[PDB]
Amino acid sequence: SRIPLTLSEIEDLRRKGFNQTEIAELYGVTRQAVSWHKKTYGGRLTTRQIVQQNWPWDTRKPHDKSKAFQRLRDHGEYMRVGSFRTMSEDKKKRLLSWWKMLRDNDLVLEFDPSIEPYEGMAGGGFRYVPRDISDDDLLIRVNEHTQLTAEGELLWSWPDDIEELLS
DNA sequence: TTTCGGTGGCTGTCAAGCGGG
DNA sequence: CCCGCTTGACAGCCACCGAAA
Repeated sequence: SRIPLTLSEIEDLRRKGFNQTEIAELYGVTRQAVSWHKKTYGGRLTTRQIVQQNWPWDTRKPHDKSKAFQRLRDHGEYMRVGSFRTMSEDKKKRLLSWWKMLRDNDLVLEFDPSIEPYEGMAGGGFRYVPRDISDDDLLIRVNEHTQLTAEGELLWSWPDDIEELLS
């Protein structure tokens, strides 16, 4: 009825732009079966996954619903890719607006898992505070709940040419 | 009009367990 | 054993909808 599902075949179909769920449907297995093969035999990681390896917090649901979480993810993606070529127009507009707001009001983002959601932060967990010098070029506040790796310092700082993109 | 938060469904990963060599 | 799967639970991702400039 077919050829047993190997990592190479899934990777080939991914290169062709198919995702793991569609591949699972193609081979009559669960997406988890497709994921296991990728996880077990070292399948390439997308930019988002790479950014995830260097994510600064132990977040849960429903933190993923806050706009700060989504915008910071988009920012990490931009710094990793280095241009907007892999982002939709919406991600670009929203990210630039977020940067402009963040820069002009001199704030950095802080995370504390005990803060409960409130109006304008539907996922809870995040809050904006004014930058002090220890923050340098970072868009984030380092606190007891932030684990920042060597790779992370590059991801969570402003781009060097940030002034040119805004006007 | 365009902008921005909130929301939902879909996507993907991990841990533990099962069955066929 | 191990290898390939599935079940269940949780975290993250991205465009659409509507109300507020």
